[PDB]
Amino acid sequence: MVSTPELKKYMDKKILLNINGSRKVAGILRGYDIFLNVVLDDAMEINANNHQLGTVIRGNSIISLEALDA
Amino acid sequence: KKVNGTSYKKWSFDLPEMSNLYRLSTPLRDEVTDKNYYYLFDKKSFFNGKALNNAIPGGPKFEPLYPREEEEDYNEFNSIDRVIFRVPIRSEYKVAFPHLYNSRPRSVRIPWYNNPVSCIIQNDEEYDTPALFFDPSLNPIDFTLPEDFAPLLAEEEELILPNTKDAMSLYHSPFPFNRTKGKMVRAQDVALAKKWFLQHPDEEYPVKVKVSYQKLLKNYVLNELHPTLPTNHNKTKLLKSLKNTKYFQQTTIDWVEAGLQLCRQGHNMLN
Amino acid sequence: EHTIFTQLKKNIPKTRYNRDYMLSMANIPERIINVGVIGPLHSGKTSLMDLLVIDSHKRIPDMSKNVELGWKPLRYLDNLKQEIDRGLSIKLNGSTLLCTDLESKSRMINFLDAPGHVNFMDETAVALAASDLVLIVIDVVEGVTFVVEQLIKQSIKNNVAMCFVINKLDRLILDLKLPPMDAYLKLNHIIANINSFTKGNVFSPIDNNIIFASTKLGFTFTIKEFVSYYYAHSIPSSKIDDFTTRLWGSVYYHKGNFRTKPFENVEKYPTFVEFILIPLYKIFSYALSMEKDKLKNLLRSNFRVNLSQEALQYDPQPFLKHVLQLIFRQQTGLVDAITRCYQPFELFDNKTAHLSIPGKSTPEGTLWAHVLKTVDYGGAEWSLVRIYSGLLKRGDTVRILDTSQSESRQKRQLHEDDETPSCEVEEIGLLGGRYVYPVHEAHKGQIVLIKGISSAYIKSATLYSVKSKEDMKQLKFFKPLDYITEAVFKIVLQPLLPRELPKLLDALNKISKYYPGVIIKVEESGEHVILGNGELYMDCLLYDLRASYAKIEIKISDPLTVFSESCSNESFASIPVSNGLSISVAAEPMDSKMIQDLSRNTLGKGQNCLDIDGIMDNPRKLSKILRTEYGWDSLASRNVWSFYNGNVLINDTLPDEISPELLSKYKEQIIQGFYWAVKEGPLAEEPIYGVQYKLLSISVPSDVNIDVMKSQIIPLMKKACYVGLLTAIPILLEPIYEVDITVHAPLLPIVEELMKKRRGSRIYKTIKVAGTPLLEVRGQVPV
Amino acid sequence: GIPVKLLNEAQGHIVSLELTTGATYRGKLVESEDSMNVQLRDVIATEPQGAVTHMDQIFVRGSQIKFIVVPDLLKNAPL
Amino acid sequence: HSSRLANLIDYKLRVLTQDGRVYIGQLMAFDKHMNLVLNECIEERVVEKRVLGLTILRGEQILSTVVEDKPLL
RNA sequence: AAGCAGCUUUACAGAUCAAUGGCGGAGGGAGGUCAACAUCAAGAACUGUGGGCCUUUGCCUAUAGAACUUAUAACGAACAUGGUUCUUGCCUUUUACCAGAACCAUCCGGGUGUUGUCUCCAUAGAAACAGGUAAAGCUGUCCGUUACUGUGGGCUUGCCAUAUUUUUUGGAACUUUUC
Ligand SMILES: Nc1nc2c(ncn2[C@@H]2O[C@H](COP(=O)(O)OP(=O)(O)OP(=O)(O)O)[C@@H](O)[C@H]2O)c(=O)[nH]1
Ligand SMILES: [Ca+2]
Ligand SMILES: [Mg+2]
Repeated sequence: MVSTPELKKYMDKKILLNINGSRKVAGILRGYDIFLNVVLDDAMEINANNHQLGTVIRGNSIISLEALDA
Repeated sequence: KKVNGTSYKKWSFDLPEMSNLYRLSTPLRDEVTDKNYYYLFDKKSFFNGKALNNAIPGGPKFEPLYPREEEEDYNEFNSIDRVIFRVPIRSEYKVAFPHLYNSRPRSVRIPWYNNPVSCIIQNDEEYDTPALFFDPSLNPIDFTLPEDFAPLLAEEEELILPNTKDAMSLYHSPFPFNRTKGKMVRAQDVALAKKWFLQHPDEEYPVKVKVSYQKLLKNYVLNELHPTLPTNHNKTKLLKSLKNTKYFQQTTIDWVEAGLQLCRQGHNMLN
Repeated sequence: EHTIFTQLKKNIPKTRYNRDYMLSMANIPERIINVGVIGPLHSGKTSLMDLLVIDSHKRIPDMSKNVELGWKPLRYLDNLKQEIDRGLSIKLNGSTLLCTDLESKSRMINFLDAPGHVNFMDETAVALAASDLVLIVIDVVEGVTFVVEQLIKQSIKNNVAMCFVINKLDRLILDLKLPPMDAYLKLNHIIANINSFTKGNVFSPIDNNIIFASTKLGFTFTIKEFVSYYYAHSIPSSKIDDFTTRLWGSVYYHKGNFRTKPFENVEKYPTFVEFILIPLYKIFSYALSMEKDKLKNLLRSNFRVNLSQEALQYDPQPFLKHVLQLIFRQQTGLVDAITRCYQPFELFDNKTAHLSIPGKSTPEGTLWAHVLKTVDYGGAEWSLVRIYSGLLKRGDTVRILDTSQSESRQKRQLHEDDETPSCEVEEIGLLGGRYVYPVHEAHKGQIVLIKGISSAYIKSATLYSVKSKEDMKQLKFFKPLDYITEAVFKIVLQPLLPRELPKLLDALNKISKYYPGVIIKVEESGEHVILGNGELYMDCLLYDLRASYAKIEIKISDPLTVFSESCSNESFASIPVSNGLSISVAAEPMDSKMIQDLSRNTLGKGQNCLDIDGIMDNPRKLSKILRTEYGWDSLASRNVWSFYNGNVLINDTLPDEISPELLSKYKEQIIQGFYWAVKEGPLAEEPIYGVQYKLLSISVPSDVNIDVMKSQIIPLMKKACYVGLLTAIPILLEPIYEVDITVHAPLLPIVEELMKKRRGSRIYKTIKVAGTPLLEVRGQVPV
Repeated sequence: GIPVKLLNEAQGHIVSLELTTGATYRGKLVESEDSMNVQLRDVIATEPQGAVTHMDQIFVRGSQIKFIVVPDLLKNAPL
Repeated sequence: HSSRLANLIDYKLRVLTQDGRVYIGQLMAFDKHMNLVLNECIEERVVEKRVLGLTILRGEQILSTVVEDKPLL
């Protein structure tokens, strides 16, 4: 299943990340992988306190990724 | 395996035997096969010529299907001061496009339009030229796999066989030779010379031969135009009802003996 | 007497797949695909459609034992009696079939089969405006001809996907008798030829763009189909997608290794010949010549193909067809190329932008469908409609607007009861070739037949139904349809008995409906005028007029033409003509490049292009092109009032500088005169073509009422264009056909003798059709 | 196999699913895959406590997909 | 092998899952990953019941299978 | 496409020598210039079967079987005569004739099915019994190998072999409360 999915329409777009452990962070998806690992710029986690970081997310622990703006 | 039985109703042959019959039958079956040869010289164009009272060159002539043309309306429509003469509408056009180039066409059938231009290459002189060969008439124009992987027919080495040159030849020949199977006909049902007058004659033939070509077409067209169908009830057949009685018997004799008897027998009846 | 049609619904042939499951596919707009099959004459389009029709069903009642063996073709879509007798495809027809690709995903596909003869290009245009994808079918003997090139251009211009079928591969073996190497170089020559006309898009067999077929012998294959059949099992799973890219073009196999160049001591063949062509010829050579008991073992051990006892008694041509259809399973690989050959996200926006005005969205609550053609299907009249939005039910009341009425309605919306009439939908059906399958409702994206619409339009319609009023601002209407050729050939008619004229009029309307490329005119003297594409087109028209629609006799004419009127030089005298209006118009020839672009309807060149309908809206963008491209004066370029069918009207006058608001009230009254003039002419009441008009001086009387002044300007501007043209060395123009000739090579001088005997008839190009004993000759002949 | 192509023939319709996480979403399908990947629009997520939510676009995992639900009319599809 | 799974084809069985649910319904398909598809599904968490329809449960989620009833005709 | 196992039979040695289960069989096989009967041109076109409407014809819907003959249309890749009625030709009348049409016939031939008969070859076999039609193991009984094994043939087969991220070499283990 070497065919990676099509996140190319969302590349350089805002994201609403879903991850393991009830973790969420916002960032612009810069690149994708075969395994679903992503690269986020302007890293800002979702606590209520949002700390900016400015991020290479791991693939397997993530569950899904949403859009803030449609 | 070659015929069904002594009653001699069906036959079934093989490819070297069908080639040999096809080679022997060259002087009687030599004919032009491709369908574009018969352009404006097939049945329906003869039917359209008959129905329009127009004469294809080389084709037969008939009486007019609608003989009364004396009725005439004096109208301004087809007046020659309106008409642009630029191309003479020669009579081959009236047969090729019958509803366009005729005013008032009746009893006209729609012709077949075209066939693809045939590119069949075959030679007659040298039999030793291969089946696949360039004709003098043609335009000239990282990763490894496991070994023992081959083309799926790499086991047979050649693609030209000694009989495949004949097979191709047989493939393009007309009925009955493009088949290896069939039923049997009566000897008078085989029309051997009929394919000669269905073609164009020549230029070098004298006029006596070219008239005979058109007379044989004329009977051919009339047989196709007026079919008489057999009726399904009539299976009574004189010679079978006659062999039911006491009075007739069977034997087997020579043909020359049977015919010399009928001369003696018919001379008694008339006397 | 007219068609061969299954009238009885119980006699509709049973389908292998379930019908109701296929109808359940219609709700999902993505599962539906529309394919149109186009090509030149006798390329095999109808017999390509027959392989798809035969596999879907189980028993077809019209199929004879003669066509079932393979001696004669079923011609299932050649439904009409005239198509059976001419032996040609004259009318568009199709079928709706359930098609399953290589991964067993089923797709509902509506095929539309177009006629390939050149005089029926209007039938191609109905198929091009209905199809998401086109199959362009080529003949491997004849090659990429000039008719092929035009079909390439029209699909790019219609923003549809094109996928190629190279047909008649049997002629490359049995007829031309080319060795397996030369047929590779032949096929290479054609695929190299196709890419020369398709720009930025490459066509290659590995891409699944190009399908090899032979529809007489009954097979289609793609390389990706053929490897998944017979080569995928022997080598592992990770290699099969990498192995297939090495099949096409200059990469070699000897004992497990792939390299681009021949080995030292190995017979040197490419991968396509070695793995595909030479086994294909060993199918042909051994089905003809090899002993049946020896042949039966090879087909069992190499293909898992088992021969029954019945097939062993077959004659050689039905035996060759039977084995090839037993090796190549179904048309799955052709189905698989359609799916990957078309992504709707790229083209469905640009395709509807071409068939109407470009706009942002459809609200999709409303029904919005497109009537394409009125058809004489079965024993009744139907309408062939592609639906673009909404849902259509049997029993709806829908607004039907003819597409000649659409352009004025499109101009009104940019600035209450709808004038468009209403009609009931009486019956809905699906195309089945020789039958209609009744379905109660129709959904977005599927092409169906509707009874009850035909009376409301002549050629085309826009079919819409709304519940709001805000969508009446939103809605977009379809253009008139570009039929690719133009009706020049002219025949004048008159009924033989004068009392039969009421029956001729009812027939000439249906012929204006069922034949979308025909122009029926009525002259002033009572004679009727028919216009069409050629001899064959008239012959078919005149047959349905004599035998189908009116059972009357007609007096007709010799073949004629339509003429046009031009001028050789500018007007010298500049005479004013008075009806107290004083109109003075000059007339000039246009440039040889200027008229050149108005027939194509593209304006400018290269980098900035202007459509002919949008030519008035941007004045500043227009004069920028008119000055930069063609080098006109600036005084003309800002003052171009109108463009017409070949001609132009340009303002160079003094009182527009003086009193423009006086004359701007009159430009709609003037431009109705300029249109009513140029449609006729001064010479022979023939329409004018290629003349540059300048209005030099205008004088208008004082204190006269405007409503009577509307009536004066129209026949006087009509006269000033006449007086402007007659002072300009008027000339008569003549259409000229282009000629495409396939001929054998030693008969080339004889064809030159024919071109010399005609008048204005020169030849241009003589193209060696490579690997054949045939030439292609391109020339021009007047109509 | 029939378990993988049976989902690809359901595309366009709505299907329900089960997670190893335990929560289920429901929505009309946009794409499938050989991994048992998913792609829907307009999901209706529902946890075990029962909290309803909205999710616009969601791609799924093959291992995390527990048990899926297919359309009932797709039971007459041939294998 | 795979001879045992095909002989149960077109049969109603009870297949226990790793989570503990036992869905019941006739067997439509089987795959090399232990993927099975079923028709007429009824889950039993335990005194309870659930109505789903057609389901295709994965090979990871499965624990075992045990046939409840013979093949229907 | 080999070997191994499964599957089917097979020459078979068999468990049973019961009641069973399957495939064959109730008139062996191929043939005949043998015969009787049935059928062969029409909504692209066929009978039968089940349900419903109407109260069987009809109609609608479900379903099985469709041999032969037909699309540049037809049993015949062939091809003749006669009659009537028009319209013609030649012409002293009738016959015998000229040559076009429309409608009918006759004649020479053909296919498929069924039963019967004849010829040659084979044979023990249960090809035995009884119900009936326009036809048949059409139906009941019935038997031949015989349903669980071992040797022999063939495949419809196992998919053809992945402990290191989406399924089969484990992110499991264990504890505790609330009802
Ligand atoms: N040699 C050969 N001839 C073919 C093949 N396929 C079709 N033909 C012939 O080509 C001719 C064309 O028949 P159709 O199938 O109707 O082709 P078509 O292009 O749809 O016809 P038109 O629509 O009129 O252009 C027929 O005589 C066919 O027998 C083929 O694969 N090989
Ligand atoms: Ca195929
Ligand atoms: Mg066609």
